[PDB]
Order: sequence, then structure tokens, then C-alpha cells
Amino acid sequence: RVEYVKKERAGLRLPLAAWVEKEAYKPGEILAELPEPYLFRAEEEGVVELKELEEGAFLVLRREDEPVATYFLPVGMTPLVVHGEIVEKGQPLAEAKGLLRMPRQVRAAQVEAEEEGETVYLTLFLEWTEPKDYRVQPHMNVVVPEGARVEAGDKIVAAIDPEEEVIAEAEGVVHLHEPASILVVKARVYPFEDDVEVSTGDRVAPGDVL
Amino acid sequence: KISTSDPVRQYLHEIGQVPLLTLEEEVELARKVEEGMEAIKKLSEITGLDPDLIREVVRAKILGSARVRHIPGLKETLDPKTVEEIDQKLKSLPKEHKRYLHIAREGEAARQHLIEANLRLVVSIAKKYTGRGLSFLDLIQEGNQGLIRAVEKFEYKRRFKFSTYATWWIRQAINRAIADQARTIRIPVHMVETINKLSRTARQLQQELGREPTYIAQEPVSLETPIGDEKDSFYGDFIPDEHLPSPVDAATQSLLSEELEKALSKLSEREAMVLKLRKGLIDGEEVGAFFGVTRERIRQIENKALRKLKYHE
Repeated sequence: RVEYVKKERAGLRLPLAAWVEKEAYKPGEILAELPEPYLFRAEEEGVVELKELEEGAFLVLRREDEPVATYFLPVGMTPLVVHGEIVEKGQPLAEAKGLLRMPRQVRAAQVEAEEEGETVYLTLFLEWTEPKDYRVQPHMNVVVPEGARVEAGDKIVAAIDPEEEVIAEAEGVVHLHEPASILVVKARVYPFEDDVEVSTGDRVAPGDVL
Repeated sequence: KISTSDPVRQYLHEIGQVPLLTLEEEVELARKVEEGMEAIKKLSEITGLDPDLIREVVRAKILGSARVRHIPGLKETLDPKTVEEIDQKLKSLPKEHKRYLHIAREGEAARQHLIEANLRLVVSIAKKYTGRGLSFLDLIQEGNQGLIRAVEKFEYKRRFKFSTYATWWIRQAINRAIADQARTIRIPVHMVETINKLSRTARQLQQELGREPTYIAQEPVSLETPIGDEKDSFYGDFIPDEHLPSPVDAATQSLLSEELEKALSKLSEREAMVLKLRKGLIDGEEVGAFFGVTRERIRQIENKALRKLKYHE
């Protein structure tokens, strides 16, 4: 599995006086509490677009083709598909329920707040980990361990023919699903990071330089 | 106990612990072997040492400790004191250069895991050479000499697997030695399947024809055998002799050989050598005596050669 943690930056509007923004809030973490209701102006108009999530929903608006609006909806807001651009008349009719979201697989880090009146436009960081898998053949070699990231040229798996080997894409966390069997060796794991060792085969207890 | 089943439960027990997965496990080991192949070559450049010297220091440290001192070109060297000098000069080469070592170790060690797992192949190859002239343990060990001699050569790059690549070399060392150590005399490589081929027409005529018909091979009887009424005599006891000195041997061939080369060189070498070596070097023939002339001129020049050779006018 390759997780390509793609990133974007989207806005939202809150209750001004209600303390509803904390930095100790990570994926699957709280935002805002109990404004009955929300209906305020996210002032823009554009062609309707919506993209799916497990628990979430973006709304992008391309008037012509430029991305005029990018505002994310944490679940607990009642979306409507193709409404709004009557006079740009506060379409973001995302109903503020008594709970909030809390995006479990997408992390909410940075924060920015311009304060006025009833609401604050917030701009943050959005990284959702895309689970995409590959399948290795008998003649394919896993050059990558049980979890590490990767560069755009940082080849992952080598096969017999240079014809379509598993080349590296944009950065992704490398996890492994299906082994062909499992070794249970009674041993001791000793990780190293910086410098070089004594090779496989020799005797140690505790020996010298390990 | 009796050593028929012991080599079997000795083979089939690590071949039962490692019955190679036909692609994953088989191709993994062949790669590491070739991984260790080139890593040793690259270590031979960095250090300035023989490649087979390096492969052999690896072999000694993998098996723990042994006294198996032999190298092509070099027969011996101080083993237990110097292999560790070699292992520590390897501890000095940096991070870039020690990984060749780490791969060279894992590669030759996988070479043994490769072989040790593919010996049930040898069990069923030598099983079709049962009554051939060698005991069944001589056969497997000649078969295990082939599967080892097939590991130097295998190229996993070409996709055909090792289970069918080694059947050839195994059946090549078996048929190597059956032609050697089966009878007392070192028999020709030829006469093996010439004797073996009459033995499979004799059983395809004796099946039916009932006759024993018309138109350098026999089997030794031991020296001690109770003759008579299964009594105490041994058969060497009734052999008196023909003579002791065995003359006209050395004093004859000494004249015989030197007076040959005399006339042999006094006529044209293209003449005299055509038969010197046809009738005298390997075989015989005259359907192909000819290095490139008609079957009629060779008979022409052959006979005419001898005649001026016999008597000169």
C-alpha cells in the first residue's frame, strides 16, 4: 500500500465568540460546539463541484475554470448539491449541528484567523492519505522496509525486465499486506541508523563493536 | 543402523524444512548467489585480491569453521590465523564498501540453502540408474557433485527455473562417472552405450526369436571362489604361470617406435600421417578418412603411399 498524503488548503466560518479552535486537535478531532444554527455568508459563487469522503466533503466552485472557492465541510453539516448562486447569497448552507468533525484519516495542522463580527475565515493544512496498492510478482524485489517515505525519483521495487518496474511516485508511506508465509525466528532486533556493522554469520556475546 | 533410510531422512528432513517455493524461494536464493558473485568481484578490485580467494574466505566464515583448504592456482594458506586478518581488513572498508561484504555473505550462504533444498531432485534422478555399475550412494554423491557444479553456472536472468537446469548437470556427472568407475578398466566414454545398446536388443530378440545368432567386453570373476563340491579351494590356487620375465615387450617397442618415425617422415607428411593417426590415434574410418577429398582419391593416395613406402624403386 502506498499512501500519497496529497495536500490542499480550504476555508470555513465559525462562531466568533465561542472558543472552537485548538491546536491539540489532530485527525479525528473536535472543532466547534453547538451554534444553533449556522447560515452565514461564505461569499463566493461558482459552478458546483463536490468530492467524496468517508467522513467529509469538499466543495470547490469554478465560476469559469479557476478554483474560485475551496471551502471544506467537516461532517455534521447538511450539504445541498447545486444550490446558492442566486446573489452569492450565503449559499454555504451547511447546517451547524450540535456536534462537529473530526476528520480521522486527514490531519488538521496549521491555523490562521482573521477576526471580525460573527465569524472568522480559517485557513489550515489538509493532508489526506490515499490508500493505493500494488501487487508484486515472483520476480519483483521489495527494496523498501516496513514503512518509510519516498521521493519522486526513489524507485520502490525492481523486477526482471526494465519494462514497467515499480517506479516511485510522489511521496507515500509504504505498508505491506500479503506475505506468502511468516518466519518466527527467536532472535533480538538491534536497529542501527548512521554507520556500518559486522556482517552476517559471526559470533557475538556481547562481542566487540556491534 | 542400516544406512539406506538414513541419507533419506537426512535429505527429506531439511528438504521437508525447505521444499523450495518454485518461484519466490527458488529465485530469491539464486539472486543472492549472484549478488554475492559480483560483490566479491567488486571486492577483488578494492582490495587487489583473487576473486576465488574472497569467495573462499566467505565460505569458511559461513560454515563456522572448517579445514577445507583448496583454491585453483593456490592450494593452501594459513587458515585459522589469516582468515580473520581478511575479515578485519573488511571491517575497515567503509559503509559504501562493506555492503558488498554483507551481500557476499548472504549470497554464498544462500548457495548452501539452495543446494540443501534441491537434493530430493538428485534422489529421483539417480533412481533411474539403479543397476548400472555403481552403488546407490556413489550415484547420489556423483549426482550431488553435479548439482553443486550446476550452481556455479545458473543464470536466473533467463527465466527458466533451476529444477530443470540442474537435471542436466546432475545427469551429466552421473554419466560422467558410470563410464569411469563401474568396471576395473577405465572404459571408453563410447563403449558405455554400445554395451548398453546390445543389452537392449538382446532383450528385444530373446523376447521372441528364441535364437542366439551369428554376426572387448566382459565382467571379472573374483580370485577366491569355492570350486568343486562347494569346498575350501580358492580359484587362484590352481593357476601355475606362463613365464616371469615377459621379454619382447620393452626391447621391441623401442625398435618398433623409432624405426616407424624414420620411414614415416621420409615420405610426404600429407601422405604418411593420414593413416599414422587414423589407424593409430583414435578410431579406425575411410568413409570420412578424408580431410576433404573424394572417398576414391583417399583410397588411391592411401594405398599408393604405402607402396612407395614399402619399397622404393
